Amino acid sequence: QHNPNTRDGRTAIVHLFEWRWADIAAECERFLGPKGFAGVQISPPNEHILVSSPWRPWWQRYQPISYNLCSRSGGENELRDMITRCNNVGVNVYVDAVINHMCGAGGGEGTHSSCGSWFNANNKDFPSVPYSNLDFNDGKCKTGSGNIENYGDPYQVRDCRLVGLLDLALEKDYVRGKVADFMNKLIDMGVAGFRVDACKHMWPGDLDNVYRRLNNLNTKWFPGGSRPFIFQEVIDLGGEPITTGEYVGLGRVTEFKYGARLGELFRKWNGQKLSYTKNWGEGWGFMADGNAVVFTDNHDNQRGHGAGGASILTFWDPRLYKMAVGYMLAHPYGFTRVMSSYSWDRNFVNGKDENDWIGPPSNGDGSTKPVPINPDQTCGDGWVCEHRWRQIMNMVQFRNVVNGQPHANWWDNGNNQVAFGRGNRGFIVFNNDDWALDVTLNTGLPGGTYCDVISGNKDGGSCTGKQITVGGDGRAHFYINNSEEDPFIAIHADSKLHH
Ligand SMILES: [Ca+2]
Ligand SMILES: [Cl-]
Repeated sequence: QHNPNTRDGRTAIVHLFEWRWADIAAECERFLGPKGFAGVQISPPNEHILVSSPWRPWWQRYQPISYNLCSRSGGENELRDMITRCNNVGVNVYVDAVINHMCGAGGGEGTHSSCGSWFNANNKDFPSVPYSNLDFNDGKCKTGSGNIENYGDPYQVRDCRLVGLLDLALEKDYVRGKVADFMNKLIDMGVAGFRVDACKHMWPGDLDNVYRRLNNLNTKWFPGGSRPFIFQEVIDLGGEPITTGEYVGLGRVTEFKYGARLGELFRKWNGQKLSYTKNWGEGWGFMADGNAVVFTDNHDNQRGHGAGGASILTFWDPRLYKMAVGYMLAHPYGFTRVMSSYSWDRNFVNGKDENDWIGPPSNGDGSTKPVPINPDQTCGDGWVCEHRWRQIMNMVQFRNVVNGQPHANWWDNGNNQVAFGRGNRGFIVFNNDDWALDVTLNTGLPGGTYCDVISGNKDGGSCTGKQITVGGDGRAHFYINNSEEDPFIAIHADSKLHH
């Protein structure tokens, strides 16, 4: 279950946070397949509440109502059509699985649900599953409020309510059964794996019992004996009584130290310097490489009040962001996931974004808009589409090209200019200092003229952007002025030219 099940040598996945199924499938066919992406993570596809105050926030999709497959992104039929079209062009589908809980205790009752089901969160009644009062952890929690009040306490964190969300009693064979039927339903459709939401809050005991109930993947696209990929949301930045160690044997875990630490590096906070990152990865106390899923930001912390808070980097800070994501994609550590966000009117009041609840671009009526493609291959309507940025999609290719090659040929100027290679397949160079980068380096690469994929690509027998001359000895001179709008350069075997 640590195996991502990627095909065709592809190596990375995007979180198309909040996209409609119909949009994802189109994007699969037109872009993801062609451009070498290994797969998509999609927002929770189950039925969920519709919050009205505030108006239809992104976070409503993390308050399930039933396991019926109709959500903000689409219906069961759209869903199946997407998996299929994405699969047919080799892009896997990973599902965000919300199973720690149902909706909030004060969810009230009525038919305000993504399917228009009826339900009564006051009596803990969810007829569509069905679930009922006895399927919840109330008796097990001993907090005054019945919410998690202290994270120093490992029992609270599993058995109490996460900020008020009704905590499923996952020791119960009935509940374990229900959840698995859900995940199996998805797997049967051709889903490749899961991002299990909220894992810090469930017992590894209960998790294993579920994971063991899951079928092998659909042999329509996946070899026999393939298992669902599992990666788990656990936040651990040190000092936590709860560590990723407890989950790491059940499947992969999110390494939140990765983005947090990487952010303060390119920001240069607390006298952290890029040069320090030669032993980046396990060296830095990150978990074991084969257990890790790594990313710069996710939907939570890109709103500045999650793991890493202020130090996390987002499309809001393009220049640093591109370098950070490029670094991540070049480095061998972890299994990498690129963010794909939408924007919204940020409103900071005492350093908190009072608008961080805002959902995706959408028609009033709270249904989400499609994703329009601009002719120069970017996205309209408030969809950001970082995954479509030249400096990103090209590093996604870079990672495919160099896949497997060792970290090699490290260099640094003692400060915030560094470079490294991956085998003899690729070399990357960063300049995050306040003066120019100016050196000859052993790239470890075959001699020739390579195209800098950051500033463009190889097209025909020429470079659309910068280009770089590697001597037969593999030495190459780099000049990156700190003025440069993208102060880093990358080249690789597939960006080389004929003799
Ligand atoms: Ca729980
Ligand atoms: Cl995550």
